[PDB]
Amino acid sequence: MPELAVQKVVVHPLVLLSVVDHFNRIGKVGNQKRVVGVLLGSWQKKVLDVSNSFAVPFDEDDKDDSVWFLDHDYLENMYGMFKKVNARERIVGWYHTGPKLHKNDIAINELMKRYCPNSVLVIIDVKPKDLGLPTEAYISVEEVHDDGTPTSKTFEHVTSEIGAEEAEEVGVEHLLRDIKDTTVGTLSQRITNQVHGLKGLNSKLLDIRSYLEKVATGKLPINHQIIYQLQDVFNLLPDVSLQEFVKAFYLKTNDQMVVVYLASLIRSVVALHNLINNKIANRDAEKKEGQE
Amino acid sequence: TRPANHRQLTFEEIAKSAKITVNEVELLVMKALSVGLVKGSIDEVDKRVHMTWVQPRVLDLQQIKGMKDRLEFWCTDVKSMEMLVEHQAHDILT
Amino acid sequence: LLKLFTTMELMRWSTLVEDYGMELRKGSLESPATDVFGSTEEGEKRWKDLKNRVVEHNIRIMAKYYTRITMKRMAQLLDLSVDESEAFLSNLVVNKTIFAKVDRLAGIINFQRPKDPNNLLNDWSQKLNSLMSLVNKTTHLIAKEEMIHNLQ
Amino acid sequence: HNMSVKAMRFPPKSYNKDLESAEERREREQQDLEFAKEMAEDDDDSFP
Amino acid sequence: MVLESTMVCVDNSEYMRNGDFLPTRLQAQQDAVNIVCHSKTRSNPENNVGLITLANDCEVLTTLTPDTGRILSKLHTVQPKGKITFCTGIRVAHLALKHRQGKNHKMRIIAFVGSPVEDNEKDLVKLAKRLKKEKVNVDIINFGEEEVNTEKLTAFVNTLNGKDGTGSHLVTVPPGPSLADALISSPILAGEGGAM
Amino acid sequence: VIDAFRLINANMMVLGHEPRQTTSNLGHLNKPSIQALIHGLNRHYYSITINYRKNELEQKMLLNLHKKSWMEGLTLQDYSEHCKHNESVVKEMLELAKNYNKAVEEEDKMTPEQLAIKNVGKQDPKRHLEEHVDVLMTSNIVQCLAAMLDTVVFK
Repeated sequence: MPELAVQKVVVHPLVLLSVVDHFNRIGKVGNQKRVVGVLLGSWQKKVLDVSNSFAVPFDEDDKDDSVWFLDHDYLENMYGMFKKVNARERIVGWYHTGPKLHKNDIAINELMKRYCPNSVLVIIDVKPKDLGLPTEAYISVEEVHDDGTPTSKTFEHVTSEIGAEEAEEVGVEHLLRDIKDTTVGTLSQRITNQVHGLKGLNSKLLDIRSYLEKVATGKLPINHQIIYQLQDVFNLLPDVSLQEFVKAFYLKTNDQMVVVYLASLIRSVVALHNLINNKIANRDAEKKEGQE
Repeated sequence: TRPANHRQLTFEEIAKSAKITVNEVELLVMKALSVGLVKGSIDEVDKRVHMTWVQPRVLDLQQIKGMKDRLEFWCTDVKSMEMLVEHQAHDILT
Repeated sequence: LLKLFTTMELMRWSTLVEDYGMELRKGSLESPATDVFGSTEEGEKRWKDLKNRVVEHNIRIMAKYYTRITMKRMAQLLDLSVDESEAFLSNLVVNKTIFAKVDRLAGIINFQRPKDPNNLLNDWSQKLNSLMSLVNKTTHLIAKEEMIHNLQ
Repeated sequence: HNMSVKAMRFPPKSYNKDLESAEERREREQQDLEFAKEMAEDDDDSFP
Repeated sequence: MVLESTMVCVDNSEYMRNGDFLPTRLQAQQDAVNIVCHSKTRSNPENNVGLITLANDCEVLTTLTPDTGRILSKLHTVQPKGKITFCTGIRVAHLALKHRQGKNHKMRIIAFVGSPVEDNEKDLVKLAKRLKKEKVNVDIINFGEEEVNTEKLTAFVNTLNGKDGTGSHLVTVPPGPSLADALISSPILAGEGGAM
Repeated sequence: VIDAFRLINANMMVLGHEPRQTTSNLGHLNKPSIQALIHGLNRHYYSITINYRKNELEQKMLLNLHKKSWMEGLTLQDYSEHCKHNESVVKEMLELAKNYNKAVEEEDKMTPEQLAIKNVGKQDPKRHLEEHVDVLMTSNIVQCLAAMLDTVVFK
């Protein structure tokens, strides 16, 4: 929002498991379907800490977009059922099992808003495939446009991630002793971050390339806004200050080595002293290996 | 028009298309640097202007088709570099 | 007169004197406020000071629109003597208002501090940062649009 | 630094040639203390 | 009878502000619903009563619940506005009838309609084939909308009756002041044998 | 820690079925709860054993903990924040170094029992030159590659 009352939406693992369990509750022949629940959580700043969620009977036509049903009475019963068990559990939004956005969503956003303003969507996936997080958070804002078109309820993206508690931490810990990820030490861990990062940039850019190629040919009406922003992108690329930048970057590297040199050197001396310690312990073990 | 590192314009190059001598052009750039249509700097002594950022404005279907291949071109740079540190680095480290 | 001082555009001292000196002489406050600009007891130090603020406003704008600049051209953008305009720049340099560096034999003022590595690369880093974020908001925008044109 | 650890490997090897599962009678004595301890706690509970 | 799922479809429209029935057609609509719900909670000891609207984007004001007291208390705050639709409403009615406690209840929609219908008959008799599949009964109460309307709904209720005259019937309410026609034409004694 | 328990018919135990409350469970032994488990395991309840079911869909879900397409490798700390870091460490190197010489003269003239119990001021020994070099290095190397990689990636 323009309001600094929303920004970091942080979903705890048991929610993720909860929507992925809900997606198989319905999952009979009603699968292949958007399923919706309400997000319970707490928050007090630029966060929306999500903690609990429970499916709400939900149906939706598979060719229409004004034929959606959501048992809000069920909500006004359960919401109290869970309040009676934990205070401090308002309704901070509602989740929608992807795979991506539907025109219908905004409609839902106003039958959930009759409880809590600021409600957010949290698109969670039922299929691991993305390499970034399977948790995108949107808000229902509205704006005015330079083209002069009537105000709209759009959806605006806010950064997202998942966090944890000690409880959560420990349960997850326990569940990933099969797929060990701790054998990997620091240095390599961060090299992984820097290759896996390119694995992101690559596919994001790829998606923009498919879009531009989509309007140029195989027509799809142009939306001037996208192309606008897409110009700022190519002005921001680091280029025009080429020579000077070169002469500086080289220098800062030079420093970087100076300190690496020192590091590796001390490391060597210390390890070698370790070796002297082994040799002397071996001589004095050889005086014992004799004797009687 | 100038797309690249080449983003400097010379006073005597602006004046000819703006139809005014080189004593107005100074102020003229300053109104642009004010409203925001331009961000950058005047290098008055050597008669240069530094055009660092210029507001967007609508394009047509023929300019987009060039941007597509300009962006593609960048994509394969990324691909190849990722492929550079999957070999070697990823191989051993993890 | 206030709309001149807020926006960032240099003001001529001559164009200021002309179309305003008659507003600072009718209905002025020369006793209800103790010579706002009238007389010469204190009403002279006042003009001199106002002239200062006008001109240093100009320099303060130089600092955002110029790296180099010739000394001669500066004097006409200050309406001061070419010689008195180094004597008036010291009022600001050492002091705390824009430590621009001049070269007299050159004729050149430089409002760009020396470029070291920490500068240059912490600008490269800002740009790669904002570049990144901007790709993000782009893909989300394209996402949203996918839903209107393919009618979901 | 890879080299001199790779040769440091041998001194530890002569020690591994010395037992590193030894003092089995200590561990067996401890095991004979855990049967006295188990029942020490059934007798501090005082419950069958 | 057997336990059933009842769905009261009430209409919002400028037409629901006509003095041609009991004081204002708004008020009168309220009383009629209040009787048709109460009268189907005494036929069976258990019976779930719904309440959707038929205007704008057809909406749910209460889902399936056995308390006639909620059905009467939401109904107080409606307003005559908008242009009704029959399509949207029906289709949301199914989605409301699927979700219920127990799958032994029968699917019955008690529909009150009151402004000229603007859907063609060709689409309505496709929906009636989908309702024929879904085994949905639907009673349509023409509280008005019979002289300002040529009944496409006749070919709607005959698309649901292959042989059964209770499978679907279109009940009319004479358009005079007719105080005594909104009480006897009720669906619990107009188009079926039961009257409990 | 998570167990499970089921009460056992204490009456039937008194009546001779005390050696007849043994259902065929496997086993793995407990102790600290022998408090009420000596008449718990052996009078009031017993120990059930716990398992889990690690689905592959849940596993591929939880496995997620970082969205990096804006994290490292598309970024790098501030190059004036990063010189102020090196400064500090590589000075601490000096301080520790001196004490390191003073430790290498000592260890030579003492038996390992007195260097064993040496746990007063752990600031002296190797342990801190290693503690440092691996943070320093790390940092920097990668500190290192991040700059280079971006030079080609956003070329």
